[PDB]
Amino acid sequence: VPQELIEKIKLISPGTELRKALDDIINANFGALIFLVDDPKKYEDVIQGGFWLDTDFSAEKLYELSKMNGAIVLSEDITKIYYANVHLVPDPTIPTGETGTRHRTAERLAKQTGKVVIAVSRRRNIISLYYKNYKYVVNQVDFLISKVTQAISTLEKYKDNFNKLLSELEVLELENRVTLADVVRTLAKGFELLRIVEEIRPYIVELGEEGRLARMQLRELTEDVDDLLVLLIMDYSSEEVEEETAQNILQDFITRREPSPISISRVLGYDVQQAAQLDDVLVSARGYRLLKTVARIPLSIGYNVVRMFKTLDQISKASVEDLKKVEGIGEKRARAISESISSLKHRKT
Amino acid sequence: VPQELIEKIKLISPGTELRKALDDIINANFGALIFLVDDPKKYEDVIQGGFWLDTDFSAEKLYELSKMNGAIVLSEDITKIYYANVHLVPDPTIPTGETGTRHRTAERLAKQTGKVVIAVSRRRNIISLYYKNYKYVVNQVDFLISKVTQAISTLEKYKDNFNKLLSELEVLELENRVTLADVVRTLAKGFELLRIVEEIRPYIVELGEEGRLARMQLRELTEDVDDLLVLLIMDYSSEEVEEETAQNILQDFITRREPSPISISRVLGYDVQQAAQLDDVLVSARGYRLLKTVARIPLSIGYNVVRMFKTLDQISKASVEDLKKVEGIGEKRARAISESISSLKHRKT
Amino acid sequence: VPQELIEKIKLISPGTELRKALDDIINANFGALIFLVDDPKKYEDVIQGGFWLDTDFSAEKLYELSKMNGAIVLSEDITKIYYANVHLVPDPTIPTGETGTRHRTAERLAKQTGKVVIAVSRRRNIISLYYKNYKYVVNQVDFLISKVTQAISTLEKYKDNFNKLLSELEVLELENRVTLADVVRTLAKGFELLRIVEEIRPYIVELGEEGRLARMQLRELTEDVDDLLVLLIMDYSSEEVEEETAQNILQDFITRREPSPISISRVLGYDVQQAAQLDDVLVSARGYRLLKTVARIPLSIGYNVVRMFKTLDQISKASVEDLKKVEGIGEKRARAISESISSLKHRKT
Amino acid sequence: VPQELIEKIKLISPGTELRKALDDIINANFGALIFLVDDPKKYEDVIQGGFWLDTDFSAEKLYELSKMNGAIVLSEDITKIYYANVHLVPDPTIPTGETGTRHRTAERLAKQTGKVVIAVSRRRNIISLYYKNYKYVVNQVDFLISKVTQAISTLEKYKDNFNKLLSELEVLELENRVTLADVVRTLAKGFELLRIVEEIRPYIVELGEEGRLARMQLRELTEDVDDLLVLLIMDYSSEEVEEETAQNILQDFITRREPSPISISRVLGYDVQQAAQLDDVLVSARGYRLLKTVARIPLSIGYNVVRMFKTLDQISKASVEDLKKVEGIGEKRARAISESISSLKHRKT
Repeated sequence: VPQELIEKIKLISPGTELRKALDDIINANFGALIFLVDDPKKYEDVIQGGFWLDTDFSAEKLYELSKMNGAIVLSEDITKIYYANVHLVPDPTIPTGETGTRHRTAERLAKQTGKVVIAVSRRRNIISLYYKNYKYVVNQVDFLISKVTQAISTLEKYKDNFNKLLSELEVLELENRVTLADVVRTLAKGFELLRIVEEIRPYIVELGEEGRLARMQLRELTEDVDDLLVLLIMDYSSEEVEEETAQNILQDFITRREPSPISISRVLGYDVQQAAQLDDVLVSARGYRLLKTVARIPLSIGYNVVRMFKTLDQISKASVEDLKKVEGIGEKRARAISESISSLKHRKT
Repeated sequence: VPQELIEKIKLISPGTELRKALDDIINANFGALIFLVDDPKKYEDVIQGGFWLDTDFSAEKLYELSKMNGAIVLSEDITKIYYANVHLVPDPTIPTGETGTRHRTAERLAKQTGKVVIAVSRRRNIISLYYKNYKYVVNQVDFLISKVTQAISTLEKYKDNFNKLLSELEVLELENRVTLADVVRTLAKGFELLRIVEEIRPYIVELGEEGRLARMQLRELTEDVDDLLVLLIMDYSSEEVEEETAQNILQDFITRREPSPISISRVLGYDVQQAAQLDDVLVSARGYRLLKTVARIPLSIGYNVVRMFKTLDQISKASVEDLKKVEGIGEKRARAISESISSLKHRKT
Repeated sequence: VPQELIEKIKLISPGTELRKALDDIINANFGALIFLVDDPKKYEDVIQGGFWLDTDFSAEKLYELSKMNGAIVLSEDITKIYYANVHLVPDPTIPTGETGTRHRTAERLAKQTGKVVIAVSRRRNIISLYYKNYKYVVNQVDFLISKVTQAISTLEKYKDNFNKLLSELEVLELENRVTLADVVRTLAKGFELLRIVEEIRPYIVELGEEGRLARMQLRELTEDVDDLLVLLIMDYSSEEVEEETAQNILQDFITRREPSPISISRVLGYDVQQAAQLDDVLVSARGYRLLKTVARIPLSIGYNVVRMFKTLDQISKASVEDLKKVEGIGEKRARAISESISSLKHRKT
Repeated sequence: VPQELIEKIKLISPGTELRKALDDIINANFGALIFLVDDPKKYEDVIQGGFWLDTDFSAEKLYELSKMNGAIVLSEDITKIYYANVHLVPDPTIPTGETGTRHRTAERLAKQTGKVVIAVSRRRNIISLYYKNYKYVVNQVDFLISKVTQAISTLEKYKDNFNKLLSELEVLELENRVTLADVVRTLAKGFELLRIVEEIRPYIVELGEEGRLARMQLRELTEDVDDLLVLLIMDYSSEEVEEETAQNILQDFITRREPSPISISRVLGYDVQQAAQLDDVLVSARGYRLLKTVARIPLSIGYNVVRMFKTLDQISKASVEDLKKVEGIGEKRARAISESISSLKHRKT
């Protein structure tokens, strides 16, 4: 979905005076056919009849005008009403797959001029936006709230399962009993969860000002999940991996690749092709997750800690003095590392 | 609900171009009477008047045609519009319990020809589908989302109670203090939960493409519940039971039998007839649940482990070497069994 | 709300053929005026004109008839349609506070005859039922689902807070550090929760068949809460209290009395009048809750256990042999008591 | 939003007979123009024509009258209907930004007289209230329930994250390993949560009687959160702070200031300007939170306890006799302090 078109969709998103007018028009079963231009003179050959207005835009004015037959011409910045009650005459030879004169005119006119045209028919409650060779149908808020509320409820269930997987993983991590199956299962659930977020994003955007609570909910449910998955990938990949690399593996499984167990464990660098194999592959966390998240050790410095001790298990055996040899670890960070791991072992295992 | 009819319901489920047309028609309070055939010539005696069209189907075309009186005839694959504005004349002597000419014609015509007929009346918002001697009323999405959203909320409450029962059961299992009441109570709640899933399934299907988020939610809430109940049955039945057997006992209590406490404990092989007796019956888990789920030991091999040690309590006493005598247990699986049980005992009991 | 009237409300609750007819009638903005009798002859002086039908009831027939002016007369069991299009002429001198002829007739006629009369006006979507001197307005399902869904969401929040209070209470109970404030706070939240249930009950009933999922949700959220509160009262009242007594104290605080902290602790037998005092009053559980709920000891027998040891703290000190002296405690129940308390102390404190 | 105007909004809030009338009027697409006065004679120059009624108010009467053209005049206490079908003639020179005669009259008339005027137009479903130079649009309940239900769902997600932050904080507090980042992160989430409450409050008020369940939900979700945040501020501010002071810092971050991490930690008295610094600042709780909340020690007395021991860590080392030296601590409060801390250390760390 081009960014060019997304800028146009903003024009009619909940919160704008234009959208407010269009909601009133839909509510009254008036139709609408609206043409957005910056220089009316340049387009005087596709504009016939009607009334020259040249007056400041308002929602109420647009509403009143739409009671009349034909079309309305506004400035692109939606600050002026230029014409009302006009006949729009785009080139009839331009292909269109729309139905009815109103929507066939709209799509032809947008194709012909490279401008936005908005059509509302009298009996439906959708707003059809046309820009160049684009068509975007904009939905009512109540339809969008419904899908988004469902998506959020779905995200809650994925997130709860993710937390359960993770808390079990933690236990296994601290006891050094993790298998590849355990990692992959946890990553998959994380990947799927953020996929759902990506898929609902267009709905969220369409909601405009009415999507504010929805965005807050997404943010709260997904807050640290991306960082968490990146750290897991750095901790459990077959060979050592830089952060931005792990970030890309996340990007890949969120958007382009399917998060099947074999696919994940393969891209983590393991050579398995049967799902049952994962249970037999023993893995040991590098320790990045615990270092950044719990001991609050910056990644740049955690590299050196992993450089020296290789795995979490060995880090958990190091004394404060042992840790202090690392490039970046003073007594502050050394006790942070030492005490936070041991605290965790005590309470969790 | 025959699979034959379910295939027909798909034709008008959310997501299809046909359903899209019918939603528009309902929205406009046009009526509709639609007859699905593959060879119009064969049915020319029940088709009178109207217009021969023989043109490609589209939703917009169907919508336009439905503005006219009478009926429309489409191909069974919904790829052609054959006739519009026709008079349908099924045998008047065919019994029908429908009301009004439109729906009496629809049901007679479907009975007579063995084909699908769809009726929409002008003032109601339901789609009535008729196939042979079948009638299926298809609901609007908003009605279906409402029931399904409620069903899901109900499932959440059952699932939370199930998790509480289970976590208590776990504690009892690990301390070897389980009574039959504890098992039965946990199975019952599990059985009821999956019953609710079975009952809402027809709603989910009716939702078609609009049921996608709903299916994801069901999947997340019920993910491992069936396996879990099967393992419980294998662990607590009076005498040893094969997996597929336990699977059938699950099937029975989900569909045909009522999950009353006495009924469950009876079919598990216990001879009680008063609910108060269950508290006095001491049981000891075989260990299948812990072996498959936590130690990741495949069922086929767990059989041998249960063969040798009989109960979880005895398995928890076995040393690695002890376990290693089993057909299938190498040092890997032996430490898996040993360490995962002891880890659990430590953290939970 | 008299049970007499509740039986009448059932006649028009979701799920009945009559309610189905009335929904169609409301949906079509026909009005309705319906008179329920068992012997039409006896009431021939209030019935004028119209058509004598004397035919079997169906929803579709009622719907069709309601297209005509005037009133319809059905049998009380809603199995016969007796009259349509009649003029109802109750005594004009009978007081009524209704508006419009339709509803003034309905209430006068019900008062005069002691029968049910149903009025639906054309522009509103409510069903007004009149029985004797009673009027009950029946709501649409969508209005009721909305309030009930909210009530349930509210119950979830009360229940979560109740579980938190209880789990803290447990800890305090097991360490013998409970204060009156802790008990009262927990009872209050429990009392309020079940009040909400009582208040939403009329909505649930009005929903009829459409209230099925709602009832399941209530049941899951409140399952053991009443028993739990009764046991708390038996454990913490100033002097010993029989079960049915504690049951009544529950009944009182659910229905007639306000669950303020002073009020609760006063009726539990404590002489405080300032809320700040509760923090200074030390209490020790009798042990009924733990005995019935965790050790599965029947109340009748728990009495003897409390008879002998007085408090949970002392019960937790008793050896198996010690416990075995009680009337009803064999080695089975003695280890149940002993082991379940100690297990709990280990895991929780 | 002036309290003066809020009193007027109450007049038309769900639950009032007036609001009930207006809902019926909106439902029937009648319009309404209603003028609230206490002495009709004083305003006889803006009231022309119509019918002098001088009769008791009821919703049904208002509904009936509104079927006529023009305006209705009620007493300010909404106990009398004075006029119906009148022509309202406010000074035409009074500025107004409203559209259509009905709403331009309403706003001019309210400005001119200092009284309330209510306008309902025929095609929209909003109630416009005008008081002096104020305009307040009152929404339908279904619109308000939607936003409020969303707000509550959002609050649930904030509250869960708050509980997670807090439980981690607790662990850190008890082990004396807290950093400023940990405090600030927890305060921020708390501040944001209560902001959401403040923002939804106007919606809650607009709901009137229909906001009852919504208020209960807010109360349950936010019950002790303010006290909790105040105690955190007293425990972690750079230098000692009185309760009412901490209360104001809460007030500030809820209403006027943005709860950014640097902003919070700055006003707590720490001199940081880079967010990454917070991880390196070690802090030790004074102990107010644990003293008031868990040991049930009144703040007034906790002051003396903090006076003597300075920090929670030192309080946790004190023996009963040690504690008893404090002004206000007898053996009761001394064991309360001692035992509740040690209990917590055992179970949590």
